Amino acid sequence: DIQMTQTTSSLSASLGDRVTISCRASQDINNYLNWYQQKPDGTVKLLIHYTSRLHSGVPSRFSGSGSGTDYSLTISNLEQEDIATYFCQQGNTLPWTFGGGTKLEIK
Amino acid sequence: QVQLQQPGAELVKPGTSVKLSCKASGYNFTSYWINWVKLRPGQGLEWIGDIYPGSGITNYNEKFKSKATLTVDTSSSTAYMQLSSLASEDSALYYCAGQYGNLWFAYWGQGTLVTVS
Repeated sequence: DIQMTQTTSSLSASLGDRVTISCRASQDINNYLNWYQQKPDGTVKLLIHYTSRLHSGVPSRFSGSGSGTDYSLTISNLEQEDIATYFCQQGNTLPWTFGGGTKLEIK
Repeated sequence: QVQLQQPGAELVKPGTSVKLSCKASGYNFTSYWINWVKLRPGQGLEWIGDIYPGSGITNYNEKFKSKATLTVDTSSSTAYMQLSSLASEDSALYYCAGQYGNLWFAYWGQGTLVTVS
């Protein structure tokens, strides 16, 4: 299995802040990296796929970059609705594996 | 439109079994794969397996082979996952997600929190 590691488990910030979430794979996954967001009401949404492709109906303040085993997500201006937990997933080989998640909080 | 509906919670006793349901709504159930993932807070997200409702073929994380059994009811458009010999380690949030638009985890259910006493 390809292990995904989201170093920071919890991140604190202020609305308006520019935030970045990193995700590391145990081996090159050729940009087959997807980001999911789990909102406080329990819903999960696909945000970005194939490293930087923003999915349908996702705000432009969300962006992704990366290659090899290094990837990160960036929110240009932290909005109240952005308060949630983000998970990265590799779709390079089965079994699909996800990172542990990163909880976003205010302050 | 397209949507997956699962019950919000399940209270189970250890050693027994449980069958989680996932009802698909506005699309051709027979045409897409169904994914089941497990979320233990602080213990990461884990892919359990897939199942193509139109053929019945399944794919399993060999880590959940002897624990989860994926099945479907083509008539009621419901996907099922049975968890056997429930242990406290099985207490987690379980989502089913469907493939759509060439993406494997395109739509998600709201999840079913399973608590084994």
